Amino acid sequence: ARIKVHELRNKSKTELLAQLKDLKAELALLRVAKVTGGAPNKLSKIKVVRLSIAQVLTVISQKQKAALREVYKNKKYLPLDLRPKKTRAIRKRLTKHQSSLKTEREKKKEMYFPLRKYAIKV
Amino acid sequence: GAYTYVSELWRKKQSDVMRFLQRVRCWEYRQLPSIVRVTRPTRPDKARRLGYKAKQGYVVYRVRVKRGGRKRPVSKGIVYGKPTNQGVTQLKFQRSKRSVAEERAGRKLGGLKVLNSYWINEDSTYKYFEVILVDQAHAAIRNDPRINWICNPVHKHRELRGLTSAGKKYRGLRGRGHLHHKARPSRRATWKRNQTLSLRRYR
Amino acid sequence: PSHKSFMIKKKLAKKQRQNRPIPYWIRMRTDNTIRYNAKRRHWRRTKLGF
Amino acid sequence: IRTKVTFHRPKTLKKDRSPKYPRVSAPGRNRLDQYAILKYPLTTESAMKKIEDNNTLVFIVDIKADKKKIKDAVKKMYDIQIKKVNTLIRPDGTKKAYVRLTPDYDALDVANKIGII
Amino acid sequence: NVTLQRKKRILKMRLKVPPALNQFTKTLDKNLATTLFKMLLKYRPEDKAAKKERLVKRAQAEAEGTKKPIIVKYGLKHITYLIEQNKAQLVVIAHDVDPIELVVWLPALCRKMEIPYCIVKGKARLGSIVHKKTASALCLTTVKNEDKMEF
RNA sequence: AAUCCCGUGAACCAUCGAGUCUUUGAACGCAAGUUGCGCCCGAAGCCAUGGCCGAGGGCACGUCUGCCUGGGCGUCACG
RNA sequence: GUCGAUCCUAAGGGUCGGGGGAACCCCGACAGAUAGCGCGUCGCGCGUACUCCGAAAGGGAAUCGGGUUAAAAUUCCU
RNA sequence: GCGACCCCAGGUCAGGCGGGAUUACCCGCUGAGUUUAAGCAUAUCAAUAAGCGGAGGAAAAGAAACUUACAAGGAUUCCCCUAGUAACGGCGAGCGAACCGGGAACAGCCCAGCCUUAGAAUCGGGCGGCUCCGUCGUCCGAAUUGUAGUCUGGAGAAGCGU
Ligand SMILES: [K+]
Ligand SMILES: [K+]
Ligand SMILES: [K+]
Ligand SMILES: [K+]
Ligand SMILES: [K+]
Ligand SMILES: [K+]
Ligand SMILES: [K+]
Ligand SMILES: [Mg+2]
Ligand SMILES: [Mg+2]
Ligand SMILES: [Mg+2]
Ligand SMILES: [Mg+2]
Ligand SMILES: [Mg+2]
Ligand SMILES: [Mg+2]
Ligand SMILES: [Mg+2]
Ligand SMILES: [Mg+2]
Ligand SMILES: [Mg+2]
Ligand SMILES: [Mg+2]
Ligand SMILES: [Mg+2]
Ligand SMILES: [Mg+2]
Ligand SMILES: [Mg+2]
Ligand SMILES: [Mg+2]
Ligand SMILES: [Mg+2]
Ligand SMILES: [Mg+2]
Ligand SMILES: [Mg+2]
Ligand SMILES: [Mg+2]
Ligand SMILES: [Mg+2]
Ligand SMILES: [Mg+2]
Ligand SMILES: [Mg+2]
Ligand SMILES: [Mg+2]
Ligand SMILES: [Mg+2]
Ligand SMILES: [Mg+2]
Ligand SMILES: [Mg+2]
Ligand SMILES: [Mg+2]
Ligand SMILES: [Mg+2]
Ligand SMILES: [Mg+2]
Ligand SMILES: [Mg+2]
Ligand SMILES: [Mg+2]
Ligand SMILES: [Mg+2]
Ligand SMILES: [Mg+2]
Ligand SMILES: [Mg+2]
Ligand SMILES: [Mg+2]
Repeated sequence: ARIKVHELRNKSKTELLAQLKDLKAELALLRVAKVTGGAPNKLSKIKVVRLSIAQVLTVISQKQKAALREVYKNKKYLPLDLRPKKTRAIRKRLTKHQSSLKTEREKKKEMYFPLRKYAIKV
Repeated sequence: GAYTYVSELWRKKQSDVMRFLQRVRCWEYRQLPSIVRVTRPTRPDKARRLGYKAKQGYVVYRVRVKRGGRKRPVSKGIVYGKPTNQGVTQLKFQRSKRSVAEERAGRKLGGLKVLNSYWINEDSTYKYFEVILVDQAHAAIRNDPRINWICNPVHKHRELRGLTSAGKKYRGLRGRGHLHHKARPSRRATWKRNQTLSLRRYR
Repeated sequence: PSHKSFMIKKKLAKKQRQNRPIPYWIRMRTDNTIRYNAKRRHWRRTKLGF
Repeated sequence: IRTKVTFHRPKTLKKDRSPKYPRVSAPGRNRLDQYAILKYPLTTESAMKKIEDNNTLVFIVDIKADKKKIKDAVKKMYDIQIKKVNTLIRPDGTKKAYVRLTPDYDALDVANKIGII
Repeated sequence: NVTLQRKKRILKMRLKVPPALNQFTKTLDKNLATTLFKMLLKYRPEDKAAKKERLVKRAQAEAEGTKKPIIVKYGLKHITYLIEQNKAQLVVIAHDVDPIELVVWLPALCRKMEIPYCIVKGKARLGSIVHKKTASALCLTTVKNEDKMEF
């Protein structure tokens, strides 16, 4: 009957484009009917077809993005669109390892004289 | 250990050797723009005791600042006010020429962090400083535990908030006790605290 | 005037669209307080200022 | 030796960009395809008279579409050749295109296929 | 840039040069410089590739169950230490160190320590001996016994 | 509206992690009372290596590291 | 494509570098390795620091009759 | 002429950084007058408003070139008190802190310089692998006009042994 998203994800890339082409052509006819005094029932189909086009485009874009992220997986430099967004300030932060770097004497102090667990007898 | 010889030589600024070298350098600086990148510090011994390290990420710039006081920037030297405020000349800027040199470099070099600066030369018209700046984004700096503190956001534009070595001097923070107590934690913070009218619940 | 920029003509087009009565079915909604269009503009009474 | 007293900056080699990563992962989708360009035909009485009097089809088109793209959109959409295209921006901010077909094609026949007549 | 560097050269010779700076114009003679530099080439420090090559020969030697090298000493900080400790037998100073304050005092230190010194032309030439772009000065703590007469 | 009801499932529902996100604006090819005036790359398609066509993108300034191409007898060395 | 804007420059405006300035800002090609162009096929030659903005009355490539609408035309039709 | 180095220039060269917005609190600069003095000029209003900049969840300050004169306290900040006090002031109008003491909290540290010279032991980038905020290998660079270690006065280096 209507478009089911989980069924779209099982289609191939060519099929999605073919279905997208058909949906746009169908929507064009409905637009003509809207200006030629089309029946009220046919005018309600515009909303349904608009939803279908968006769903097909969403599936196509999601598959395309997913494949691209796999191609650049384990690469040093990624396209800016695929890099994490987060916030500007968070991206400029020192990494976790860098923030914890210390001089050799500071390292030795931690090993030689760390805080000890102790208690006072009552 | 050669730095002590260099440092002690620079303590004799009125000797013939230093007067000649400074005279030639002073001419050379006058012909170049007011802010110039230098390949290496003119005073490596002085630079490294202020934090400079000969590694990628550290850069040195020479800054030229005009000498003298601060004429009040008022049109035609006219002040609309009582005589106590009618002075126009013989007025002095509260910040020092060293601070101005750091600010000039900091504003121009927005992508770098100002670390410190030092005097290198002067004439009757201009005063010359070298400003040490750090590229906080460079990996060598970010992996160095002794300098990577400057990569943190709290240290943005230290020179424009008076947080450099020169900044502490003109804020009155070089010193403590009865002669400098009003300067901490800040002069305006001290004023606001002392002006506060504390109205407790049970009073 | 007849000589007009694209930007100005676009702004004038939007103002014309906004200068209409409210749909009648708006006043029949549940908990409706919109009585009429309070931002109606007449070319001769109030000027657009640009 | 130099025969010119004016010093000129010597020519130096310039390389073309060879980025290690693309700034955009993939090209953007076409936002002005045939369906986007041709929104819907105009079915006003004035527009209808031009179907037979002038063999012209009146379309409402995307404001960002130029005559070159309108001509190609009509070719792909209805498989017809155009003699000339005249465009104007209506007072409501939309763009109208007067599309005159060549004598080899009949606008009235094409209009029936569209479904306006 | 060209104009300033040419005016800089002129200005230096127009003004009176104090003796401490004028002593650097009296560089070693060309004929003797070649002989000195030829000897230095026989005591070049090992290269990066050569340095790695010996360290792998030692690792295998350590797994399978020796002489002190004789090479030129470079680095102003290290040379100054050798001069003060009186372990330097010859100090070679570049005449074109900028800033000159780095080495303007070296001749006085060598004279006070009774260590022979020479001023040669080219810090780049000295650097090439030690596989560096430039070298302010070079030092020889001891030469090989086979050529202690010409030295 | 044979859109949806013992359910891949209604909702002007809640929530968010996938995805889309026009023209602008610090606004960045140059401009602007202009949808004005440039240059470069280029998928797909198509006509016989070239030609047309063209989705889409790129070209601001300062600055750091590295790199390439250069200038000056600035300091030298060797022919 | 033919009417204009668009192009050109005017009084002038906005600017690089440089010089000032705590900074907002000031001066404005004046402290300077210009822009590039031409001809061959990447090389030679030339090369005086703005390829900027600034006119719907200045300068300026090209459209004329006849017909046509309730309302458009030197723009639609012939 | 061929090379090294130096300084500088060009690049849509490879990969990065910066601008702007927000106002309650925070940091720096700049800076009035109304007003009060029963007039008014110093003063006061005020080291304030307005102006120009820069940050963070806090900021700033901070491990004594201090307080004190005692039987001595011991980085900074904050609260109470000191106190409307010492002091300043046409000694007029007015103005005005600090130490001690009691509490909230509590934390200390890193460099520069003589000291690897039997080995720049340091770091970045390109490429590759892995257990991928990193690590290993290799290559090209940075750096001797000095990277990394050791040391920071409370110490410390060196030698000796517990
Ligand atoms: K005033
Ligand atoms: K007064
Ligand atoms: K223009
Ligand atoms: K004109
Ligand atoms: K004229
Ligand atoms: K005609
Ligand atoms: K590596
Ligand atoms: Mg460097
Ligand atoms: Mg009127
Ligand atoms: Mg108004
Ligand atoms: Mg038109
Ligand atoms: Mg722009
Ligand atoms: Mg535009
Ligand atoms: Mg004309
Ligand atoms: Mg003019
Ligand atoms: Mg201006
Ligand atoms: Mg400028
Ligand atoms: Mg000129
Ligand atoms: Mg020129
Ligand atoms: Mg022009
Ligand atoms: Mg113009
Ligand atoms: Mg005209
Ligand atoms: Mg008319
Ligand atoms: Mg690039
Ligand atoms: Mg009064
Ligand atoms: Mg009164
Ligand atoms: Mg009065
Ligand atoms: Mg204010
Ligand atoms: Mg800001
Ligand atoms: Mg924030
Ligand atoms: Mg807190
Ligand atoms: Mg802080
Ligand atoms: Mg201390
Ligand atoms: Mg205390
Ligand atoms: Mg009392
Ligand atoms: Mg007061
Ligand atoms: Mg206090
Ligand atoms: Mg207390
Ligand atoms: Mg060391
Ligand atoms: Mg020890
Ligand atoms: Mg010890």
